Amino acid sequence: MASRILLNNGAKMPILGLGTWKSPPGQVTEAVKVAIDVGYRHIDCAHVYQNENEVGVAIQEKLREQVVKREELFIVSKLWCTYHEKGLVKGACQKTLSDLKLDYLDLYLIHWPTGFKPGKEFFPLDESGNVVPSDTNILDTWAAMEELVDEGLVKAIGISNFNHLQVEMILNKPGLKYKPAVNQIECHPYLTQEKLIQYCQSKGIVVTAYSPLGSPDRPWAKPEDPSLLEDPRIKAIAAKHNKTTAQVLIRFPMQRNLVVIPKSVTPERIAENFKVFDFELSSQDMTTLLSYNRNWRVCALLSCTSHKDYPFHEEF
Ligand SMILES: NC(=O)c1ccc[n+]([C@@H]2O[C@H](COP(=O)([O-])OP(=O)(O)OC[C@H]3O[C@@H](n4cnc5c(N)ncnc54)[C@H](OP(=O)(O)O)[C@@H]3O)[C@@H](O)[C@H]2O)c1
Ligand SMILES: O=C(O)COc1cc(Cl)ccc1C(=O)NCc1ccc(I)cc1
Repeated sequence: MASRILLNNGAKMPILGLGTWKSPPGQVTEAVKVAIDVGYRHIDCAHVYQNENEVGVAIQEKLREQVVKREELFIVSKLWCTYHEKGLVKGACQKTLSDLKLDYLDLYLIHWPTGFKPGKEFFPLDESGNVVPSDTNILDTWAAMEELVDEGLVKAIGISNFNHLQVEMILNKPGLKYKPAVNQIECHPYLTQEKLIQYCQSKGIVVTAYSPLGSPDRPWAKPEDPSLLEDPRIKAIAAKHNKTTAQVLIRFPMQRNLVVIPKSVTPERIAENFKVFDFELSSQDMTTLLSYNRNWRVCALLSCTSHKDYPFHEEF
């Protein structure tokens, strides 16, 4: 299987990338350096992760060392919810570029479909704990994203955590100039996303699977939640293939024509997670993994559920 997938902007995107949410700032520079040394060419970033400066130090050092050329890297970041306004989008993108020490992003995503009140706080709340919305809509935010392409700041634009109706809304936007290249969504054997993936793929939108290992380090994990990495059924498939459970969990979305972005700051795991291009899951393995769906989400947040554009009320 090829290492890159063709996007609807004509560029190629590496199907395996390194995730950086929760990567501590004192560890992420080495994580990214190691990743690039062992073959990663795609890094998934976001302003809200609060570590773009440190990710950027690694990228810049590897470019300066001539380990890789800029054209060989595929750097992704995301517009946070408090920057959905027309007059804030460019500055948000530019802050990310400055922190990452780049002159362009390969892909810039609307991080969530919901706009929040601008200000210092990433999750502005009212006194009862509800997020404070902005009156921005996804269509006007999309137009602002299109301007970034036309100004040379980003090569591609896309969306993240958009449900099927929201993807459709973008595709049906009056005067749409650029289709979204990517929809980045949670996807793993407990949340298999067959409906949304089929819709996006049918429209030429590439899907990126986040939390492919079930995000065991998510800060709201409870001791009782289901655990992909410990699931004996998945362990059995891994054992049959002489691979680790994580390697199976990474190969799974690859064979569905998805991009996948496992996170690690452990050098041995960063390397392990990349060694997924030399084995194949059978069709029966794939269907078996799909069968584990339980509609379980890592990524959801009660405080945001009443926002008009909160994505997880719809079935898909
Ligand atoms: N667009 C969005 O809204 C959104 C939401 C969530 C995530 N994402 C992106 O997707 C990335 C991945 O998702 P995620 O960070 O939620 O979780 P994940 O990649 O599913 O899991 C990361 C966890 O798995 C551990 N791990 C990694 N490789 C392992 C291996 N080979 N064996 C055992 N454990 C392993 C990591 O530990 P160590 O790091 O300690 O090694 C870490 O605790 C994020 O970092 C972010 O870039 C985007
Ligand atoms: O959004 C991500 O990429 C990962 O999740 C996070 C990352 C940070 Cl750095 C802070 C908070 C979250 C989080 O709470 N995510 C769940 C979440 C769900 C719906 C909405 I609208 C907003 C957030």
